[PDB]
Amino acid sequence: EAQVTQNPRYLITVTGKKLTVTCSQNMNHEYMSWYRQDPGLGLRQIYYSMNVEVTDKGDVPEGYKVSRKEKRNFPLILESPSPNQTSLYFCASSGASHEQYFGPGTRLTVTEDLKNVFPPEVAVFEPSEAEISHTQKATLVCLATGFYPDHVELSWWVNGKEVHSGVCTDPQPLKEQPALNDSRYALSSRLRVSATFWQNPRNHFRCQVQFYGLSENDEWTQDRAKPVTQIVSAEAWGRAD
Amino acid sequence: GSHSMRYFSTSVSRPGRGEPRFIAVGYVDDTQFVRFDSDAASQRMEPRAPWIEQEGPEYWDEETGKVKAHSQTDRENLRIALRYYNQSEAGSHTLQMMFGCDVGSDGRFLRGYHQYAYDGKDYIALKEDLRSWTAADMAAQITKRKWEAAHVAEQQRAYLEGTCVDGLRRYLENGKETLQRTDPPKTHMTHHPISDHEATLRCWALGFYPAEITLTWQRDGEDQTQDTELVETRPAGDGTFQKWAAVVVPSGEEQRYTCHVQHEGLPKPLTLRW
Amino acid sequence: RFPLTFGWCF
Amino acid sequence: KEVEQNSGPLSVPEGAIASLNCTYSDRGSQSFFWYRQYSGKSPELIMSIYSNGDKEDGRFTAQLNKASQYVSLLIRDSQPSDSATYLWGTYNQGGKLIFGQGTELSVKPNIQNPDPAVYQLRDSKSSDKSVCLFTDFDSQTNVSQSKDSDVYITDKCVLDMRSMDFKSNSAVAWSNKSDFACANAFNNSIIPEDTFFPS
Amino acid sequence: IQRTPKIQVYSRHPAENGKSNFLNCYVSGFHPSDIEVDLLKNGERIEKVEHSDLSFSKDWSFYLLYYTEFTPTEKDEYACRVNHVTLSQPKIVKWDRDM
Repeated sequence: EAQVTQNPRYLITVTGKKLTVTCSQNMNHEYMSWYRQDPGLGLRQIYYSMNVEVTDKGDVPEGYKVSRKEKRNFPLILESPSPNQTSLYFCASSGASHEQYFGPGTRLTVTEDLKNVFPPEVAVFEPSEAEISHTQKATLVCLATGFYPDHVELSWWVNGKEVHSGVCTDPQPLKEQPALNDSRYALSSRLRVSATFWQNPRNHFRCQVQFYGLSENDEWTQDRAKPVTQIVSAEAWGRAD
Repeated sequence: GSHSMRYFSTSVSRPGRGEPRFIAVGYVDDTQFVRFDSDAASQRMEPRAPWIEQEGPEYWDEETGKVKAHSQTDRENLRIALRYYNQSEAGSHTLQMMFGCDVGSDGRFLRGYHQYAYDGKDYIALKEDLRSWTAADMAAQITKRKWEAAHVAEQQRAYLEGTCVDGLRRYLENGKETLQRTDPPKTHMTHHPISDHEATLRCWALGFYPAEITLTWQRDGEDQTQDTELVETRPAGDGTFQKWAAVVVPSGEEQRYTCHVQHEGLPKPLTLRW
Repeated sequence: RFPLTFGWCF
Repeated sequence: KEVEQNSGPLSVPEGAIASLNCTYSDRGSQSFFWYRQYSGKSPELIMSIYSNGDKEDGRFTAQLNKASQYVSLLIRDSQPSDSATYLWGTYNQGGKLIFGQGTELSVKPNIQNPDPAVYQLRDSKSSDKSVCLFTDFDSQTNVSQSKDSDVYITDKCVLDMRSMDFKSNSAVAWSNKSDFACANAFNNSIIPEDTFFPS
Repeated sequence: IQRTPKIQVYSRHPAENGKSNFLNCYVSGFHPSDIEVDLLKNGERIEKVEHSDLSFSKDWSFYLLYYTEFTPTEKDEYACRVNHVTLSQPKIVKWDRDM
C-alpha cells in the first residue's frame, strides 16, 4: 500500500494567503515531481527534482516554488495564490526503472472571497410507480445541489451499510451556472433495485455526501451557517405497493 | 573511424568530514566536455569544450539536475555497500560508474556500457547483450536481483541505443572542426649511451589525436619485450598526446633495431632506424 | 547527454 | 501534447478490442509507460515497455516501434469498467515526464434487452422538484443537454446488478418549473421512436 | 588492493632554453584517488599549478594531469613530487628532457 502522500487532500483559500502542499514518499525514490491537471489541458508538470537539493522548473512553474532538502519530502509552495491556480494537483515519484506512482492528489480552489463557499443540498427521489409496473425494478435518484467548490464524495447506504451494486454516480460535477466563474455545482447518483426490495417498508435508504469546505479555523461573518467540512444526507423508506 | 561517449562519476566517502565527494566527467573520444564537482561553489554541470557552450539554458538546467541526483543516488549506494559487505562506518570507500556508447563510421550504434566498481573492484555491469547483468560477487548478485525485477536492463539498453547515440551524433556535428580531426604523430629518435657496451634508443610520438597508438620495437625484423620500456600514453595538455618506447641496445648495434608507429592518422605505418 | 539514472538503488 | 491527437474520444463496444496508436517526436525517447485514469481519480501505471516489440499482461498489450516512432496499447475483451483516459509517459525533455496526448476510451456496454422508457419518480416530502428517468435504452442512443436553461439533464450512466446479470443505461432530468413534464423532458434528444411513456 | 601511481614529468614541447613552454606531471593507474602532486623548481614548490579533473581508464584506475607555464633554462632543474598512501615517502622524479 506504500504510496505518495499529499497533505492536505482538499483546500480552500482567499487570493493572497500563502500555502504549502506537502508530499511524502517512503519508497526512497530519488525522483519526485508535481503536476497540475486542468480540463482540456491535461496533465502538466510544474517542477521536478531528480534527487535531494536538485531542482528544475517544469513546463508551467510560474507562481510555484519547491524545495528538496530531504529525499522523502517534496513540498509545493504558492506565495501569492491566484484564482487561476485553482486545480487538481498531483505528486509523483519514481525509482526502480522510471515508473511513477501518483499521490491521490489535492484539489485546490482559489476564490476572491470565502462568501462564495456553499454546502450541498441533498434530496432523494422515490422510484416511479410507473417504473415498477413496467420494469419491476426500482430506481432512486440522489441529488446534491448548490455547493461550492466542487469537492464532494457521494455514497449510498442501505440499512446501515454501504452500497455499490446498482449505483452510478456522475463522474464529474455540473456547473449550475456555466457562464459564471463562481458557479455552484450539482451532482446526482442513481440506485436501482428489485421492485420487491423497494416495496418492503422495512428497508432504509440513505444517500450520503461528503462536503470538503472551510476549517473550524477560518473566519465567518455571514449569518447563514459556516460552510465547514461536513456530511449531509437524505433518506427514504420502503413503500408498500 | 568509430567514436565514443563516456561518463565517469566518482564518489569517495569522508567519515566525520561530511558528505562524500562527488565528481563526474564526460568525454567524446578522449576529449573532455563537461564536469561536475560536488565541492565546487557553482553547484552546476560546467562546460569543458568550446563547441559545447553553444547549448541552450534548458540543456544545462537538465544535466545539472540529473547529475546532482545521481550524486545522491550513489551517496545512498555507498551507505548500502557498507551493509552488504558488513564494513565499519569509520573507513572510506570508493564508488565509480561507467556509462557510454560507441558508434561506427556510419554513425550507427556499435556498443553500450554501464558498469559499477566498489573500492576499485568490478561490482556489477551490463553485458554486451544489454539484456542481462554480471555480478562480480555475492553482494553484486543481490543488487542484480533487484534491477532484474525493476527492468533496469531494458531501460539502459534503450537509452544507449537511443538518447546516447543521437546525443553523440549531435555533439560530433556540433564539434566538427575539432572532434573529427585526426592529427598524425610527429616522430624523432633520441640516442643516449649508458656504458661502454650499451646505449639507449627512445622512439618519440608527438602531437597525436586520438590517444590510441602503438609503438613497437623490432630486432632484425622481430618484436622484442626484453629490455624495452613503455610509458602510458600521456596528454600534452593542449589537446594532443604523447608517448614513447625505449630499448637497451648493445653499442654499435643501433641499426639492427626498428621502431614502428601505428596510428589511424597515418596512411602507412612508420618505421624509424638510427 | 547523461542518462536518467535515478532510482537505481543497490 | 500539441495539435493532431487522434480526433475524437475512441468509442468501442463491449467485448471487442481497443486499439490506441500514437506517434511521438523525440527519438531520444526509449522507454514508455501507459497510465489509465478514471475521471476524478489519480492516474495509474498499467503497462511498462522498454525494448522495441510487444509486452503482454492479461487483457493488456502494448507495442513499441521506435523505427516508425509509435506507441500502442491494446485491450482484449473490453469491459465498460475500462472507460477512462489513457495516456503515455516518456521522460525525454532531459529529466521530465511528458504526457503526450491522452486518449479517452468509451466502452459501450451491451444492453441485451432494450426496453426504452421515461418514468416519473415520486416527489419527495423534502423537495419541490420532479424528476424523470430515461432508462433501459440502447447504447446506440446519445443524450443531449436541454433547450431550457432551468431544466438540467445528466449524460447517460451504466449500472450493473451483478446478481441478475442485468445492466441498464439511464439519464436523469429535473426541474422546479411547472412547464416541465416527463413527455417534453427529452424532446431535444433523438430517442427511440419505440420509447415508452407511462399512462 | 591499492595501486601505485605511474609518474611522468615532461614538456608539452621539445625543450628549448629561452622559449616558454608547459611542464606536466602525468599520474595514472593509481587507487584510491587521494593524491597530492607538486612541481619543484630547483627544490622549491611552484605556486600556481593547474590540474585536470579526476578521471579513470578502462580498468577502474584514476589519472590526472598537473601542468604549468614556464621557460626552461640550462641552469634550472625541475621535478615532480607525488604524495600517495601507496608510498611510505613521496617520490620525486627529476625532469628528463628525453625521459
